Amino acid sequence: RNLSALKRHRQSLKRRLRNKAKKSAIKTLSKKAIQLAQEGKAEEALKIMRKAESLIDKAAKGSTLHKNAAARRKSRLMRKVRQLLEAAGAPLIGGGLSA
Amino acid sequence: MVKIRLARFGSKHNPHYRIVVTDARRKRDGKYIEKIGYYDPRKTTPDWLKVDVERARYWLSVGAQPTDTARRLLRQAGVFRQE
Amino acid sequence: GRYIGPVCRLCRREGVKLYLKGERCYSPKCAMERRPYPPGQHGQKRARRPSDYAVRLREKQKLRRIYGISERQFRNLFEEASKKKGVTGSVFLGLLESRLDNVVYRLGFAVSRRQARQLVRHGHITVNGRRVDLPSYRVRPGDEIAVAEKSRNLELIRQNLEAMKGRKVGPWLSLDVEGMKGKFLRLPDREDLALPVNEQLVIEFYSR
Amino acid sequence: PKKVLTGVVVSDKMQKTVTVLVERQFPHPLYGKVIKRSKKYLAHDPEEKYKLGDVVEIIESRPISKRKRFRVLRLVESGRMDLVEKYLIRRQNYESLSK
RNA sequence: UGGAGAGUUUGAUCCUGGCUCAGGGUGAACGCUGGCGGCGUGCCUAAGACAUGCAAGUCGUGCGGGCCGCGGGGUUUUACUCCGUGGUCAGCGGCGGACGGGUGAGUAACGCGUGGGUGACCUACCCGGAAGAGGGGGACAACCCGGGGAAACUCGGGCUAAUCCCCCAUGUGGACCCGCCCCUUGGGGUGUGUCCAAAGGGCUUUGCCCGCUUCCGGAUGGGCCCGCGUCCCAUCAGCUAGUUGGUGGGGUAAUGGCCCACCAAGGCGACGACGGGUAGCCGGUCUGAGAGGAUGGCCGGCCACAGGGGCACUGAGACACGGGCCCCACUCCUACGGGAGGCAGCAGUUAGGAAUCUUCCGCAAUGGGCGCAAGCCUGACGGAGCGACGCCGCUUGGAGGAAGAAGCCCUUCGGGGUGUAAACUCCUGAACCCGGGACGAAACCCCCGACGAGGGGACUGACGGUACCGGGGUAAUAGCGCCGGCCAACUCCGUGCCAGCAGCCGCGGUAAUACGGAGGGCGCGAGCGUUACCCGGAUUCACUGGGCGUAAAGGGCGUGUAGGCGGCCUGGGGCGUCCCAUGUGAAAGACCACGGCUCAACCGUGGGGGAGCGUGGGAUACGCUCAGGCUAGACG
Ligand SMILES: [K+]
Ligand SMILES: [K+]
Ligand SMILES: [K+]
Ligand SMILES: [K+]
Ligand SMILES: [K+]
Ligand SMILES: [K+]
Ligand SMILES: [K+]
Ligand SMILES: [K+]
Ligand SMILES: [K+]
Ligand SMILES: [K+]
Ligand SMILES: [K+]
Ligand SMILES: [K+]
Ligand SMILES: [Mg+2]
Ligand SMILES: [Mg+2]
Ligand SMILES: [Mg+2]
Ligand SMILES: [Mg+2]
Ligand SMILES: [Mg+2]
Ligand SMILES: [Mg+2]
Ligand SMILES: [Mg+2]
Ligand SMILES: [Mg+2]
Ligand SMILES: [Mg+2]
Ligand SMILES: [Mg+2]
Ligand SMILES: [Mg+2]
Ligand SMILES: [Mg+2]
Ligand SMILES: [Mg+2]
Ligand SMILES: [Mg+2]
Ligand SMILES: [Mg+2]
Ligand SMILES: [Mg+2]
Ligand SMILES: [Mg+2]
Ligand SMILES: [Mg+2]
Ligand SMILES: [Mg+2]
Ligand SMILES: [Mg+2]
Ligand SMILES: [Mg+2]
Ligand SMILES: [Mg+2]
Ligand SMILES: [Mg+2]
Ligand SMILES: [Mg+2]
Ligand SMILES: [Mg+2]
Ligand SMILES: [Mg+2]
Ligand SMILES: [Mg+2]
Ligand SMILES: [Mg+2]
Ligand SMILES: [Mg+2]
Ligand SMILES: [Mg+2]
Ligand SMILES: [Mg+2]
Ligand SMILES: [Mg+2]
Ligand SMILES: [Mg+2]
Ligand SMILES: [Mg+2]
Ligand SMILES: [Mg+2]
Ligand SMILES: [Mg+2]
Ligand SMILES: [Mg+2]
Ligand SMILES: [Mg+2]
Ligand SMILES: [Mg+2]
Ligand SMILES: [Mg+2]
Ligand SMILES: [Mg+2]
Ligand SMILES: [Mg+2]
Ligand SMILES: [Mg+2]
Ligand SMILES: [Mg+2]
Ligand SMILES: [Mg+2]
Ligand SMILES: [Mg+2]
Ligand SMILES: [Mg+2]
Ligand SMILES: [Mg+2]
Ligand SMILES: [Mg+2]
Ligand SMILES: [Mg+2]
Ligand SMILES: [Mg+2]
Ligand SMILES: [Mg+2]
Ligand SMILES: [Mg+2]
Ligand SMILES: [Mg+2]
Ligand SMILES: [Mg+2]
Ligand SMILES: [Mg+2]
Ligand SMILES: [Mg+2]
Ligand SMILES: [Mg+2]
Ligand SMILES: [Mg+2]
Ligand SMILES: [Mg+2]
Ligand SMILES: [Mg+2]
Ligand SMILES: [Mg+2]
Ligand SMILES: [Mg+2]
Ligand SMILES: [Mg+2]
Ligand SMILES: [Mg+2]
Ligand SMILES: [Mg+2]
Ligand SMILES: [Mg+2]
Ligand SMILES: [Mg+2]
Ligand SMILES: [Mg+2]
Ligand SMILES: [Mg+2]
Ligand SMILES: [Mg+2]
Ligand SMILES: [Mg+2]
Ligand SMILES: [Mg+2]
Ligand SMILES: [Mg+2]
Ligand SMILES: [Mg+2]
Ligand SMILES: [Mg+2]
Ligand SMILES: [Mg+2]
Ligand SMILES: [Mg+2]
Ligand SMILES: [Mg+2]
Ligand SMILES: [Mg+2]
Ligand SMILES: [Mg+2]
Ligand SMILES: [Mg+2]
Ligand SMILES: [Mg+2]
Ligand SMILES: [Mg+2]
Ligand SMILES: [Mg+2]
Ligand SMILES: [Mg+2]
Ligand SMILES: [Mg+2]
Ligand SMILES: [Mg+2]
Ligand SMILES: [Mg+2]
Ligand SMILES: [Mg+2]
Ligand SMILES: [Mg+2]
Ligand SMILES: [Mg+2]
Ligand SMILES: [Mg+2]
Ligand SMILES: [Mg+2]
Ligand SMILES: [Mg+2]
Ligand SMILES: [Mg+2]
Ligand SMILES: [Mg+2]
Ligand SMILES: [Mg+2]
Ligand SMILES: [Mg+2]
Ligand SMILES: [Mg+2]
Ligand SMILES: [Mg+2]
Ligand SMILES: [Mg+2]
Ligand SMILES: [Mg+2]
Ligand SMILES: [Mg+2]
Ligand SMILES: [Mg+2]
Ligand SMILES: [Mg+2]
Ligand SMILES: [Mg+2]
Ligand SMILES: [Mg+2]
Ligand SMILES: [Mg+2]
Ligand SMILES: [Mg+2]
Ligand SMILES: [Mg+2]
Ligand SMILES: [Mg+2]
Ligand SMILES: [Mg+2]
Ligand SMILES: [Mg+2]
Ligand SMILES: [Zn+2]
Repeated sequence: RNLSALKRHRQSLKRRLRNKAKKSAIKTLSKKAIQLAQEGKAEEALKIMRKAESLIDKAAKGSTLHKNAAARRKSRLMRKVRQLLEAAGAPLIGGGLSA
Repeated sequence: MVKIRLARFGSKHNPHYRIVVTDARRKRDGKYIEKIGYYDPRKTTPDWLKVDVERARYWLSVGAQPTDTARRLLRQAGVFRQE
Repeated sequence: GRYIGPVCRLCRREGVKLYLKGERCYSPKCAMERRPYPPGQHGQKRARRPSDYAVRLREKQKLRRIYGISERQFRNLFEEASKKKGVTGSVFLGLLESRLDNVVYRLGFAVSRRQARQLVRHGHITVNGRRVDLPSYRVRPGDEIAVAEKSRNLELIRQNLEAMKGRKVGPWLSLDVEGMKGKFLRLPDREDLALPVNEQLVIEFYSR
Repeated sequence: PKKVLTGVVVSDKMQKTVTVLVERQFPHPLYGKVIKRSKKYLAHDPEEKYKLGDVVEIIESRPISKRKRFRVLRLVESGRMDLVEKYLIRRQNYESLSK
């Protein structure tokens, strides 16, 4: 007895699953990179941080991880990685981090 | 978007419109940004349509969109005339 | 309402001869020329000293019944006059005299103000060419009060304007008898009206 | 223009924070008497530079914490413990009226 | 351009003092009465419960289909299949559903008002500017097959398109880490490193249109923060554990104790915390000479809410009235396993109540959404209907008409009154009856031009055969309250402290201007009264503007805390105070003028305003503060 605006609801569900996935990836990768920064493995750490930043910006392309908020996540990731490698040294791969 | 449209201010069977700049999302008799003219459809007085041309040109320059009736009334006041 | 009913009983009650029938208030038949006491069973009895409220109420009722204006319009006109700048009483009188029915009476088109009211209401009077049928219409200085061309053949208008030949009009009015028209030249001053009313008494009556 | 008040530091017992008491005179809205009211503001002292009794200027600032919305602009005059003593006696009188 | 008082304590008086009345107002209700129209207005109670219909959709110029039908092809026929086309149906996809509309529950709060801050922020569509769109890949519906369920609906398998999703490239540019410079909270620039772009469709078809991507700016809308203002009770005096702060994090577009770890012990309060009660707030509105009091309905702004409570998803934007989830109460279906629902949208039903409307017409106008457009949707809106609920206009006749009919009421029995009132005479013509008959409506669109400017053309009226105009044309609703004083209006009879009246003083127990009726009179009039409520008078919470010896009121006395108040002279500052300039003070309303409906109510245009607050500059007499000095107060 209702109107077909239920269609909107359906779409949201799809979009929901689309978003939760991307974020769930980003978070995961971030953690991974930070681990390698704590253990001193700088090459792999930066190599994974590059992919994390890429996934962040790709999520920002759509309505999932829009706005800056994406820049916020990128900033926090790069800061934490550079800080943890400074506790060990030798930024081997020279990836996302500026000279 | 911001639009240039008419607001109804006369009484019943006595319509009087204010040509007005307002946000489209607001009610037609609600808080507008600026009154840029007035319009009397029944032609009761010899001055039944007045428009501030420079102000209308400004609001069109900044990105306002008039209604078909509003655009007609403006065109009658030479807002778009470039002769 | 219009109080419609006996009128010369007001000629009697107000103690001053009013002119509500036009004629017959000039003829020795007004019942004021022969019975100056107020109406009722207790009219010929010795009157007691009236209170101040009695005096002011009687004066206001006199001035109001002279024009035949209801209490609503009367109080409205008075408040309008008190809002304006100037003497409240003279402005109130100028407003009352500016009514279309009163102007028709003053211009001699009708013998009484109520006959003038009927002449206006039935569309027999025009203002600046356009027909006007509202007694409460306010005449502005310069307005031409004429008789409808379709009504200029009526017997009563013929009689009234045939009697107006040679009669003078108020200093604030002009009259053309052949064309059956006239002009409201200006607002009448207090010195132009010979009404038996003290305006300050009415001002004090509404001051309460 | 960001509001700039002037008051007395009456509490340095917090970390990087000072309680500045600010008075104000104004005619009474109905009785015309010039009355004197006061208000305590929690201001930001990121250097622990200001101490008790210091009369300081305070400036409207970006929120630092809940109830902390002001920064200490500059020092008007050094420690004058008289106003502090007045405030402390005003507070101490409250214990005498309980029951 | 503004200010009235009166009745009432006494045998009489002056005062004090309360009560009452005259005034104005209402989203009103009730009684009696009730003719017309215009404009407004109409659940104040149960934010109780709701049958039924409508109220939010729209795009085939994003994409592929199903069903029904037609036409033309490949074929000799059949089978099979291809193309075009019409209708219909949903689907995938985009935009809108966050606006508009309703309501006052809850909230004493940065909720609102006002003035500021954002170097701590966002903004779809819209406008301006710079640049770009290369190649490849994939999935889910529709649909086909099967299963489960009474139903709502649900599950599995398989095929497929795109402006759906993904990868690589191009890096105008932008994002981030780090460094430098300017600037000063996270603003702007610069370098290296790294990371990030896109979608096609339509034709009048190789040229345009609707779009797409990245970036800067505009515009609009909003988020957050701060100063000041915002009811009653102190028979609420102490409140606080995320409490106050810090550090580091999480989170958001963004600050924040918003949230979380760890550390410090703070934070608030008689300048009224906390608690209780009440209540959306304002522009304004009513009243008032003003100050002030009262109030927040209609209209406009902001807030909050969508049966009660909680929660996230999607999105530029929601913690989403007609979206989703869970708990509770309720109603309905039920194969008893489980489901469906949410008028404080329009109208209507029912309950409550003293009381509040039509289950109406229309997309013509204005406004909104989608669309290139045609157009579609719009219970927004424009209208009509009902209700003297309010305001305004108007009618129920006009003129003549007896020293005065009758009836009725008084009466000194002479007469007086109802009263020119009536009947009557002449006159106009409310209603009605005909005919004409609108403004509101010129744009979108089409044609020319260049899809621009400009010109031209055509369509479209719910109200409604309404308004209005012309002709014809009948004397044709009046009621309600009061008549002792305040307070305008008096006699007769009946009644006999009875029956009753009464706002206050008070009237009635035999001859009542007070009861009841009559005659007469007074006041208003399609109204008149009553009740309720607000302001008024009331200088009766006294800032303007009161008091305390005996009228209500000096604390039993002291010491003294906070607080209030502060002698004379000089100087510094300029906080109070004052001045100038400037910003702000939306519109509506209020005031003034002119104008439009024949007037008015109603409405339009223009004018003038204004405290407060922000900013810049200035003054220093007084109050303030600091420094110094004096001795008349005070102390020794
Ligand atoms: K005052
Ligand atoms: K304590
Ligand atoms: K007396
Ligand atoms: K399936
Ligand atoms: K670079
Ligand atoms: K919704
Ligand atoms: K054109
Ligand atoms: K006629
Ligand atoms: K006629
Ligand atoms: K009896
Ligand atoms: K009586
Ligand atoms: K005593
Ligand atoms: Mg839908
Ligand atoms: Mg849809
Ligand atoms: Mg994981
Ligand atoms: Mg989001
Ligand atoms: Mg809005
Ligand atoms: Mg013109
Ligand atoms: Mg132009
Ligand atoms: Mg006057
Ligand atoms: Mg006056
Ligand atoms: Mg101070
Ligand atoms: Mg400290
Ligand atoms: Mg902090
Ligand atoms: Mg003067
Ligand atoms: Mg003066
Ligand atoms: Mg008294
Ligand atoms: Mg006594
Ligand atoms: Mg006595
Ligand atoms: Mg005595
Ligand atoms: Mg009253
Ligand atoms: Mg009243
Ligand atoms: Mg009735
Ligand atoms: Mg009506
Ligand atoms: Mg209505
Ligand atoms: Mg209600
Ligand atoms: Mg109310
Ligand atoms: Mg398109
Ligand atoms: Mg075929
Ligand atoms: Mg062949
Ligand atoms: Mg065959
Ligand atoms: Mg089809
Ligand atoms: Mg479809
Ligand atoms: Mg489906
Ligand atoms: Mg709304
Ligand atoms: Mg409370
Ligand atoms: Mg409280
Ligand atoms: Mg504020
Ligand atoms: Mg507050
Ligand atoms: Mg503000
Ligand atoms: Mg976009
Ligand atoms: Mg652009
Ligand atoms: Mg493909
Ligand atoms: Mg494929
Ligand atoms: Mg495939
Ligand atoms: Mg298949
Ligand atoms: Mg499958
Ligand atoms: Mg570059
Ligand atoms: Mg790339
Ligand atoms: Mg895409
Ligand atoms: Mg592609
Ligand atoms: Mg081509
Ligand atoms: Mg907290
Ligand atoms: Mg923190
Ligand atoms: Mg942070
Ligand atoms: Mg968000
Ligand atoms: Mg607290
Ligand atoms: Mg305080
Ligand atoms: Mg409440
Ligand atoms: Mg007034
Ligand atoms: Mg006032
Ligand atoms: Mg209030
Ligand atoms: Mg409201
Ligand atoms: Mg409102
Ligand atoms: Mg309900
Ligand atoms: Mg619920
Ligand atoms: Mg709820
Ligand atoms: Mg969107
Ligand atoms: Mg909400
Ligand atoms: Mg919801
Ligand atoms: Mg609903
Ligand atoms: Mg459901
Ligand atoms: Mg009932
Ligand atoms: Mg209605
Ligand atoms: Mg309809
Ligand atoms: Mg429409
Ligand atoms: Mg339209
Ligand atoms: Mg309507
Ligand atoms: Mg009336
Ligand atoms: Mg007569
Ligand atoms: Mg006739
Ligand atoms: Mg026309
Ligand atoms: Mg159309
Ligand atoms: Mg062409
Ligand atoms: Mg044209
Ligand atoms: Mg029609
Ligand atoms: Mg006629
Ligand atoms: Mg009397
Ligand atoms: Mg009585
Ligand atoms: Mg009463
Ligand atoms: Mg007797
Ligand atoms: Mg008797
Ligand atoms: Mg009597
Ligand atoms: Mg009578
Ligand atoms: Mg009444
Ligand atoms: Mg009162
Ligand atoms: Mg008072
Ligand atoms: Mg007074
Ligand atoms: Mg009192
Ligand atoms: Mg006083
Ligand atoms: Mg006193
Ligand atoms: Mg004593
Ligand atoms: Mg002191
Ligand atoms: Mg002291
Ligand atoms: Mg002094
Ligand atoms: Mg002092
Ligand atoms: Mg000095
Ligand atoms: Mg100053
Ligand atoms: Mg204004
Ligand atoms: Mg006023
Ligand atoms: Mg006029
Ligand atoms: Mg001014
Ligand atoms: Mg200044
Ligand atoms: Mg000086
Ligand atoms: Mg000294
Ligand atoms: Mg001594
Ligand atoms: Zn007479």
